Amino acid sequence: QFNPYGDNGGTILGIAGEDFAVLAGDTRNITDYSINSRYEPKVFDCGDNIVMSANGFAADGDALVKRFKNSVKWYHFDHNDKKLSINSAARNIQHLLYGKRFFPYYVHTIIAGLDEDGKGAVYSFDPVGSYEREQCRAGGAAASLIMPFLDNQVNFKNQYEPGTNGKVKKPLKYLSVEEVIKLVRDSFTSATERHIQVGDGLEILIVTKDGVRKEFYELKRD
Amino acid sequence: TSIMAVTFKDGVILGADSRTTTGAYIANRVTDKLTRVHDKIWCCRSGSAADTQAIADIVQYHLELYTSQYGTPSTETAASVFKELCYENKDNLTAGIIVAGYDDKNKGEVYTIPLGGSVHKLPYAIAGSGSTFIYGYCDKNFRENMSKEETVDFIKHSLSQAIKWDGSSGGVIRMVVLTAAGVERLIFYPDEYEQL
Amino acid sequence: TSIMAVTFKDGVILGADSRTTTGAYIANRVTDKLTRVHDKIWCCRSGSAADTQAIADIVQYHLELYTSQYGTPSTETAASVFKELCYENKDNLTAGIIVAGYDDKNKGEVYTIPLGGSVHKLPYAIAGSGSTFIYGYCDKNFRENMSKEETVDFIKHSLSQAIKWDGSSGGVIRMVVLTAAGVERLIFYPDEYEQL
Amino acid sequence: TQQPIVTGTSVISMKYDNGVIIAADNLGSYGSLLRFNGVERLIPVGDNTVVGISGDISDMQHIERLLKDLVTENAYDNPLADAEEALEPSYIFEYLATVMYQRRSKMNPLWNAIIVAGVQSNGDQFLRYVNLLGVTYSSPTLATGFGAHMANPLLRKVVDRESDIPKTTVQVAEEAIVNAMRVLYYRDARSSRNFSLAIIDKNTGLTFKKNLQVENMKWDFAKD
Amino acid sequence: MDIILGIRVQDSVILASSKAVTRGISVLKDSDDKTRQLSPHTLMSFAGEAGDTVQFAEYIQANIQLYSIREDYELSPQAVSSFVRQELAKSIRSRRPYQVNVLIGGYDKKKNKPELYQIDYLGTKVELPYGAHGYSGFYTFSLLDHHYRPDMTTEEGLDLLKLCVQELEKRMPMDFKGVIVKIVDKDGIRQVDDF
Amino acid sequence: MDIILGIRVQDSVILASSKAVTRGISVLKDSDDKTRQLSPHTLMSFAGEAGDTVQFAEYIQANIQLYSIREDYELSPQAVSSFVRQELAKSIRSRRPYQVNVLIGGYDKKKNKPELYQIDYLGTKVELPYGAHGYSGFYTFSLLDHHYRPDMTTEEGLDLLKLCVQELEKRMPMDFKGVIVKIVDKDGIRQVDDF
Amino acid sequence: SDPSSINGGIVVAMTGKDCVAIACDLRLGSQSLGVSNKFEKIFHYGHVFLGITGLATDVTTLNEMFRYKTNLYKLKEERAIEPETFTQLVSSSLYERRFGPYFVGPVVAGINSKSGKPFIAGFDLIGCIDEAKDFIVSGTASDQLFGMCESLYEPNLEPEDLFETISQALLNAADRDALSGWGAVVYIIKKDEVVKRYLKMRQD
Amino acid sequence: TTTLAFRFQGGIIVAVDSRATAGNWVASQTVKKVIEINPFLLGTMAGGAADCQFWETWLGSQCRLHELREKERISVAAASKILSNLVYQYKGAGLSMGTMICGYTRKEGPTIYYVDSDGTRLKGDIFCVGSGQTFAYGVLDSNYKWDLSVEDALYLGKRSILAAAHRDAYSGGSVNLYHVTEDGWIYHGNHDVGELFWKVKEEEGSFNNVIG
Amino acid sequence: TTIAGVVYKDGIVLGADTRATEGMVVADKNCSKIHFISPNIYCCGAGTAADTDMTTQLISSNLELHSLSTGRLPRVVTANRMLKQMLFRYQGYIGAALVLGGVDVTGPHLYSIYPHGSTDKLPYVTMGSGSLAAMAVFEDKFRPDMEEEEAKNLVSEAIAAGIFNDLGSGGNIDLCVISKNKLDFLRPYTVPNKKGTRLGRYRCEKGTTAVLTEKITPL
Ligand SMILES: *[C@@H](CS(C)(=O)=O)[C@H](Cc1ccc(CN)cc1)NC(=O)[C@@H](NC(=O)[C@H](CC(C)C)NC(=O)[C@@H](Cc1ccccc1)N=[N+]=[N-])[C@@H](C)O
Ligand SMILES: *[C@@H](CS(C)(=O)=O)[C@H](Cc1ccc(CN)cc1)NC(=O)[C@@H](NC(=O)[C@H](CC(C)C)NC(=O)[C@@H](Cc1ccccc1)N=[N+]=[N-])[C@@H](C)O
Ligand SMILES: [Mg+2]
Ligand SMILES: [Mg+2]
Ligand SMILES: [Mg+2]
Ligand SMILES: [Mg+2]
Repeated sequence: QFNPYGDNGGTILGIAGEDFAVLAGDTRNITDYSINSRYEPKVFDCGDNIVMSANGFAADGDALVKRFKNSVKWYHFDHNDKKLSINSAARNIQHLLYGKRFFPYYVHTIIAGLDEDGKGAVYSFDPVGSYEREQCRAGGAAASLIMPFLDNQVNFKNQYEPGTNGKVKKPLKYLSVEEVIKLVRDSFTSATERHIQVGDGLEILIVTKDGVRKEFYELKRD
Repeated sequence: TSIMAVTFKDGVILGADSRTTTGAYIANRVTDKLTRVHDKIWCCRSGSAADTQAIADIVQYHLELYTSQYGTPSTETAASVFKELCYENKDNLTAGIIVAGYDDKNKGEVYTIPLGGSVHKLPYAIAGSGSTFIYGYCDKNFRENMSKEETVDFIKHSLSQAIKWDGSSGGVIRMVVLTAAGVERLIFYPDEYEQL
Repeated sequence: TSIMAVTFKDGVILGADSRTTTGAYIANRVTDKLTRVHDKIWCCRSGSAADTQAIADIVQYHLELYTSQYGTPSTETAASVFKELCYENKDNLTAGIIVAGYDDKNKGEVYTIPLGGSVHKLPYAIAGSGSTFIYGYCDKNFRENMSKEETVDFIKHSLSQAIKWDGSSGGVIRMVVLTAAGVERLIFYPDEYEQL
Repeated sequence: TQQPIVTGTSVISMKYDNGVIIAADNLGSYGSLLRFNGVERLIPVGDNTVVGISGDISDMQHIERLLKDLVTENAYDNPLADAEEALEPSYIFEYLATVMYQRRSKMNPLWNAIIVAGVQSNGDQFLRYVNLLGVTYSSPTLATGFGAHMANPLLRKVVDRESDIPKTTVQVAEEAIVNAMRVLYYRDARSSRNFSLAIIDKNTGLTFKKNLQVENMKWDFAKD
Repeated sequence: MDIILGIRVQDSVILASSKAVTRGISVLKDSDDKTRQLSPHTLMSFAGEAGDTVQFAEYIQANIQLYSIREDYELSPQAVSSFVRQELAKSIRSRRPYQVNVLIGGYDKKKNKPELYQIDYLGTKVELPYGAHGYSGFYTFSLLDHHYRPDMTTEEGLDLLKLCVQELEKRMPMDFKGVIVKIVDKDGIRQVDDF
Repeated sequence: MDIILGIRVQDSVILASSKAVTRGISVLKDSDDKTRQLSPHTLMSFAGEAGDTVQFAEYIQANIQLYSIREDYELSPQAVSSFVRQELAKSIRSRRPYQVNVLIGGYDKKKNKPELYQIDYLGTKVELPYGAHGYSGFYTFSLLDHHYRPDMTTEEGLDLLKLCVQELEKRMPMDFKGVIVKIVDKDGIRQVDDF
Repeated sequence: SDPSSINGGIVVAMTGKDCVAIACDLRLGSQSLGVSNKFEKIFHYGHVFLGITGLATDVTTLNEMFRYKTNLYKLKEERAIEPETFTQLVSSSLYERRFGPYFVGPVVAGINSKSGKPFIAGFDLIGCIDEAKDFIVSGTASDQLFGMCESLYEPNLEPEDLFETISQALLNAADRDALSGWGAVVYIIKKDEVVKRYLKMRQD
Repeated sequence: TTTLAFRFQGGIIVAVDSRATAGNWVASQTVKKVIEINPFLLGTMAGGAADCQFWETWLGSQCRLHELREKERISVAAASKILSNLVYQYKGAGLSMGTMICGYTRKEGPTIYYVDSDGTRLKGDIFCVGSGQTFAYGVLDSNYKWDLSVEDALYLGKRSILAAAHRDAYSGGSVNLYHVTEDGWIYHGNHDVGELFWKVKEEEGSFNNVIG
Repeated sequence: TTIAGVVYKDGIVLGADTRATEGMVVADKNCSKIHFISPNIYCCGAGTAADTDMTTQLISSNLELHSLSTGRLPRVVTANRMLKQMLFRYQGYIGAALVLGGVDVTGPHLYSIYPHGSTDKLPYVTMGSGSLAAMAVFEDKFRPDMEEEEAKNLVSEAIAAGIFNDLGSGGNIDLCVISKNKLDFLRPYTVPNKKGTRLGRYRCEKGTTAVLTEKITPL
């Protein structure tokens, strides 16, 4: 019997700062125990200061990203070159995904950018288009390895102030872009060490009011 | 079934056994598996009898209509029509067809169309359940540009062995010779070929 | 796998390819499928490698113990021990074994034991996945009381064809000659046999 | 839904300083039966692209016709068909990739793995993979089916990352490909000795080599 | 839905229908009326697959109410039942059949007779003195075989129905949360509010 | 068998266990006591597959009664529960496992403490302030989470148990025909005959 | 259906400077239903500690079995069993049920009384030994624990530094698993004192 | 998931948890299981996350078109039936949807309709839907009466979700509260179970099965 | 897992990676896969790890008793037979896939043993998920009668191929060189990947975790 789905591995990570957002992903593409590519970009600049990644089955991921990029193009044509806001992009993606409700896009989709007040935004989708705005979201193979660490280090979960002994929570202080990038890199270093599908390279796209910047880092290749 | 088509100096010869089985019962022992789609374009049929008969009738129709409009079709054209049917309806068909024909320009040509619907032009071709047993023999004994008598003997010996070992094959060995001279039908009975 | 044993004037010769596959991966390309159960009683192995190795080891043991007590066993006796194991454990085995041996009284003898566990004494025997492709060739080309050089060429040509067509077969053609003179091992590489 | 019947095995390829090399054996297997020994599985498109195809041969032949038809169609009302508006590797690939994913999405796939190798207008090396699922990826070395497991490890020792491509000459790259084809012939049960190789260079153009053979074969250790 | 009973006496038809609506492990409601008034003198109770039951009942109701307006006339219970049977008999060979069983209790104003029709999801119609769907009949029919008489009053019909419900409450495993009872006679349809 | 509850209060353990025995479509009995006295101050309720339940309970009862005679001594509830768990843990890897879940409510005369053990058919033992088997817990545990206190009297335990049974009677689909309640304290085992 | 995730729960163990730590959650459930919040998964036989996750009946059975075996060991050897020796005993005992195994994920932790060397180990359900210096994880949130441990852990931590590391690894992993939590216990083990601490965590 | 909604003297209370799972993987604990359809209409979400979020958002669009077309607020009875008639069209395709449509209008007063993916549409005074419904039902059913104040009703709803958050493995995170009255709905906060549990335990003296 | 062995001029070189996985997760990055059978015979292990471990230990134990009774070093054929006959008896249910290498009175011998009880006697072998990657290196570069440091490099190169190209394989490269004059157990032979360096310190400060109660007991 023909199976229309496959698993290309990969792991992605979105983090929303106060006036910025990052969307990172490893650059390894795999099937089963084989490496297809050590550098196959997975996180994409879609225009209008929106970055997107559709991790899982790479064909469905490519198809969805392509369709959303085209949705941005036609939004410009149909609405007098208006900027597609991140919230509007998110709702548009829900409909793209739900449109294939009974033959889904086998992917975990994450987008990142800035909301209309200039603050950092990350949105996270299931394969059939249920979505929500989130501060923090890892997706794909090693998401279970990364998210608990982000609960602890970003949101200061289960952390309290020394001396009070469980009475006063550690306050939720804002993280800089340099601080967030350290967490991303170390999350991927940890995921690389413990998950076989994670490695080769890490590519991070950083969204600010000034635009979309890229950074690349080597990851362990075995 | 044991079928083959072999090019030679003066053209091409098609050969086939005559057994059709329903399980272990021989439903027809005098089957004619060499079927005519045009004057000098014939085919050897293997697989579902219903399917190969249905296909061969459709091809005959297409080539008749081709001839009405554009004159005599090439053997390649006939093979392409067979292919188109077999490939596009691969999910609903079980047909392994060898196509053989004589042009004056191209001389003898043999095209084999296995289960997938792929086409393969070859100097000779073997097919059907009994063909497995004669790959070794046919590869060792085939030469190009054989005479008519050599090619009749090559096919006779080959199918004799295919028949000997394959239970699904048997009966008479029919042949159809395609040359500039015309179309000749040959038949060879068990008492002749079994003693080879 | 392509294996065979052929009786001739001075005794018997066993022949085999050297390929062992796990699906499409060639796990071992230099496999020795001709295994010794006694001085001048050998066997060609086909089927499950684990099963045929386990059987051959047990047979070697039985014939060693036979020899301790009753002197050199006949080739028939060896075939009977192989049979007894294969037949009584037919539900748990996948073994197709040819047994070949040289007595001075009986000269060369070949016994084939297919999947069922039946025994068949023959002038020559072919077996393994590649054997299907050479039934035609072997039947046409085998004669009784061939010379050593003729029998080596008959096996070499036969397995060459078996290898050519069967993907499960390949690598070197090993042979083992069994005569009054002794036991001779032969090997034939691709560059030699492919150009035949 | 179908099943592949007559099949082709590994297609292997790599980038080097000035272009790309691609290779594939000349066999059409019918299960375990090594049925057809004269099958060409590298199909050139213009003078700047070679499409190497593995998997179902009937579906390959269909794709061959789609590409032949694409050349015809591009020439229509196109005075620059042999110049600025000739077919690019990236165009030919994207077309095939669209087709492959469309067909999987109708549950009726073309049962193949394809590598499109070529050189672009601006001299850039193009090498990208697509399969029956519509999955696509690029890498300095690419190989389908069996070759992914045995060829890629050998070819990656020559070009391990992007920065090794300018350091690799056409002689080193061709040696590596021909060496990898030998290794595949020893170890792939559904391969053949006879193969075809195609170099697409930005200076010397398309060189298509037929009737190559695996040679220098180590069997001597078998006798022991 | 679970238990739906019906009994035709001298001058009326009485339909008893359980109040429980259970999905899985939880009883979601204990006051569910498993009936629709098709016309002033025709009542249809129903039981079967979730969703389908109400969708079918309301669909039939709408069609009979449309007929009533168009012709300024009430269809006979016989006619309404034959319409309903045809809808179910059409349904059974559909892509997705209505899994709904019904009882149609009606008073024919022309003949001055009560009438009870039992129709299953296949479109198997029968006119009966008393009827049930599902497992209810296995217990109740033997009681009704014993005690029923065609000349019974409406109060005797209700007493006989209490005896049916008590037997169901004793011997059935599922708690169906009692029954809503409705009487269909010459004066129309009314609900017995204490049972 | 269906609902078996247990609650350990200040000075006693209370076991409530349903009366219904249902095979298929019919309620065969409405007065079934799903319990055995293992020793004077140890009671075991049980529920699970037909036959296995009683066979297991009676087998355990026989073994504890044998121990009692041999040593002229009552085993602690802790010891009886550990024996029972081992029997079930042995059972689960058998040719045919006992499909039986139990609650062991006992009063430890040495420690002067009530003790409640919940053990499933796999041999999964836990000591609890209150316990249940099967679907009962899904409804009842939230009530007991809310209302339970460790220092409750036996009468307060019974009131809290009434509230559990009322909630089960409201929201469960099966009619379990009420519960037999038994109290295990320093003076032994007695049955609350009005509940 | 899957025996290893009916009851749920987790165990983690770490090494530090002249110390080891082992910790577990307190949950026992029947899949979605929470049953007990007092089901401890760490046991001890002398100075060797054993955590066991998995099917709870087997957790209990194996605890009882290793108590049995280590008691006889001590009577015969005239000394308490050491972590290295016990690890081999666990491996043997699990593998003797190779084709009908206990559905468990054991974790050994302790300090060798003679050498003073901190020791931890883990096993699969049929007794293959994971013999790692850094940390051992087990249970339904093992993936979560692997991620927490790999980023939080560093070698040669002092006892109360190590406590904060293992506790945060457990707590944050458990809160990402439906079948883990409902309380937690941490043992800090030194050559001649053991500190057992119960942790305050969210009760959902 | 645990969602509840009940009717009382001073309106409707609606309470939900905030957890989303993919098996045993807690995917999120800051999820919105209530949709605000208009100032007078609420929808609760249980079952499939997408199927609820999508079709209940769509419901809100259909409710808007009604009030544009008809110059009148859509009845709860009509809004609930748009959704029930929709899901019924998709019946057998595998939609997973357990929902409550809660609102007020002058015509019907305060009203709650239960609608689910297999076609059932039910009016009622109390509903609990989700994997933790039974746990919520237990606490809610045993402390309920029409009598209740708005302060007590809000708390009971908060408490009944806490109950289920505790016992149900797939429920938890936080409690989102809503009060619906004649003047519309009013949000009554997001209450993290992390802190709420220990507060409720201390102040109420309940949850004695727990160590703390 | 990537395990391999070659026969060189003076003896046997065995090789193995060090990654132990549980599905997609790496449980141990430096585990030992080269097992001791006897002083002159070692065994690389792939497949089901517990089966691999316990099968080698049992045959090692039985060979030790055999060797004490006979008073002479055990042979590779007897190790091979004992493994083979056991694995065959269990019909593949013991998922042990071994590369067995050692040096006898009769010289150096190398075997591959499969779970079902088949064995091949070879000059070079590879097993595990990285066997194809490793076998490519051997088909490319193997020749008979290699010198020691050459054979070491070829096996190391073959394991490396597995490490990088196979996801199941990783960590360090272990070798075991066996000849008549010595046994060299090289662990690790190579460290082809550095451990990833972390940029931040995420360890919490004392008193950060919320404790309910504490108990101290001395020993
Ligand atoms: C609880 C309902 S329960 C446990 O079934 O009683 C929640 C309710 C809920 C309501 C609204 C929203 C709004 N966003 C969220 C949650 N339901 C769930 O938790 C369901 N979970 C899902 O639908 C999850 C959601 C993701 C975001 C974790 N997704 C999946 O289960 C599958 C979907 C899928 C679709 C196609 C192919 C593969 C998978 N996902 N993944 N990955 C409930 C079903 O658990
Ligand atoms: C690589 C083998 S492979 C898949 O052929 O590449 C390694 C070889 C190996 C050999 C020895 C040792 C240590 N002595 C380690 C590794 N094999 C594995 O890694 C296997 N992994 C396991 O067996 C793991 C071991 C745990 C300790 C990490 N166990 C499991 O994966 C299963 C055990 C299990 C195995 C078979 C049947 C049922 C269960 N888990 N649990 N729990 C290889 C199987 O991945
Ligand atoms: Mg990795
Ligand atoms: Mg071959
Ligand atoms: Mg949790
Ligand atoms: Mg919970």
